[PDB]
Amino acid sequence: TPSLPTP
Amino acid sequence: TPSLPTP
Amino acid sequence: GAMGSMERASLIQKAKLAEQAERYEDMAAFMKGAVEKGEELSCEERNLLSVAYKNVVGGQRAAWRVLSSIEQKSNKGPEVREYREKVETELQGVCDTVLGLLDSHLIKEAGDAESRVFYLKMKGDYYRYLAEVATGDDKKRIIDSARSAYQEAMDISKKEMPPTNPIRLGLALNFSVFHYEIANSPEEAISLAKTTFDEAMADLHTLSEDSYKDSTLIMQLLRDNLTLWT
Amino acid sequence: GAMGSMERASLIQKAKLAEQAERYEDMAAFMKGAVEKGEELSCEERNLLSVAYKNVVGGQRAAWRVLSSIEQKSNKGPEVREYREKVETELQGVCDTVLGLLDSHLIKEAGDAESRVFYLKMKGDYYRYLAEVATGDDKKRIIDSARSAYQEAMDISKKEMPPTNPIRLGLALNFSVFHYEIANSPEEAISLAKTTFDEAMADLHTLSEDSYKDSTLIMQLLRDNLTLWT
Ligand SMILES: *Cc1ccc(-n2c(-c3ccc(OCCO)cc3)nc3ccccc32)cc1Br
Ligand SMILES: *Cc1ccc(-n2c(-c3ccc(OCCO)cc3)nc3ccccc32)cc1Br
Repeated sequence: TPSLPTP
Repeated sequence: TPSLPTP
Repeated sequence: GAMGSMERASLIQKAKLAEQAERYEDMAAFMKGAVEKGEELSCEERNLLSVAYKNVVGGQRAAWRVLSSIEQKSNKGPEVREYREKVETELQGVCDTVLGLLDSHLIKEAGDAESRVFYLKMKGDYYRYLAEVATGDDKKRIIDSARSAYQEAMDISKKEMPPTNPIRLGLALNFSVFHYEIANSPEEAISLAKTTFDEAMADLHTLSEDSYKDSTLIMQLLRDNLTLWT
Repeated sequence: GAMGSMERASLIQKAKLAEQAERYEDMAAFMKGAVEKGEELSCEERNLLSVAYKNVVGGQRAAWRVLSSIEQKSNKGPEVREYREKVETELQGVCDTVLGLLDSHLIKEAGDAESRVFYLKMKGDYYRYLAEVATGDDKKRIIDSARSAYQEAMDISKKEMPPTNPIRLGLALNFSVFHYEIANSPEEAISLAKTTFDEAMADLHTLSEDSYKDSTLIMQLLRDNLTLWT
């Protein structure tokens, strides 16, 4: 599952 | 200008 | 150590250059040097630290997953396991470095909600990455360390920050991922994401256009996970 | 040094794993270890060496160009120049490492056209990368070293390989780029690309479907450059 992405 | 790419 | 002779301002400047050059290992080393100067970090500096290490460990984690998959399929000689172990140890070392910065002494000096929540979220994240590769006697303790950090962050964020605050939102996103992927608690994960989304939606009316854009970006990630999980 | 205790076969195995994990620095270290075992490299191994170092230096070059552009716009304190210099020195070190492998002792032991051409092409490429960042007393000599390597490779390739051979084609592509970007010789670059393309086209009839696909891929890159340059 996706966590907070980096820019 | 582009040279030979890597795969 | 190695950045001890460079000015704090120069380290921050070079971290920004390294970001533009996509040199994230350098970026992280510069930011580690800046933290080790002993002063508190500003909001922008906190974000530079986070971007640098998240890019470094993100590459390591991706490599680890590739190698772990090959290893699992294999179950030939010791090489897959050895190289998986090599990447794992390097990843563990980066997580320990970040955790060490947080413990010496970023968290203890962080008194404002925004900084304290940010650092505790990071602490949860890096214990989470340690948990992803853990298999020994201390694995439950690693998981609990992540949980404890995220829970302290959540408690402060709920008391001190609006429901739309991007840090509060990102914390909830990542704690929900902890629940789903690490703690074997998908229902808790779904509940947390849903409640976070709904409470943020109800507070959007208070925001400027720019704040709205920031909050809604992260809300969409919550919604994306809810869609995947349900 | 550091790979001295690992079996050659294990180094090659781990280079392939590193490629799958997109760990190109590790890949290059593994391949350096393999070369240092002192045996000749097979075709597949030669390509692993090439992929590893081209990915490493390709990242360095991209970073260098970003930083050089910022530096040029700046012309503030010494930090942009210092960090550009840091990346430059690291890039130079990687080029010197590759050139050292070629000189000690890959080229001298390479007797077949396919291996000798491959290594001399690499020698030209890495001197070319050195030339891209060169500004001192030895810059003309660096450029001539690239030229000399490419020219020896060309002479063998024209004598010993069909015009469609992918190494012959890639060599011509990169030597044409040398002419256009380094030697200030766009007409030579265009001539070389055009003649190479036309001589390959006329030999496609001799190929299998798989060989055809390989040759035409590189011909299309020649054509793409000709389109850009004319
Ligand atoms: C953990 C964390 C949460 C929030 C921020 N952050 C943001 C922000 C980050 C990512 C966003 O969307 C990603 C998907 O498009 C949207 C906003 N904005 C901030 C302003 C001030 C402080 C922190 C902020 C960073 C991080 Br590391
Ligand atoms: C320098 C060099 C030239 C050719 C090869 N190579 C190829 C091959 C490489 C790249 C190709 O297209 C790239 C754009 O799509 C097409 C073919 N095929 C080979 C077979 C055997 C030996 C070398 C080969 C490698 C390199 Br490093």
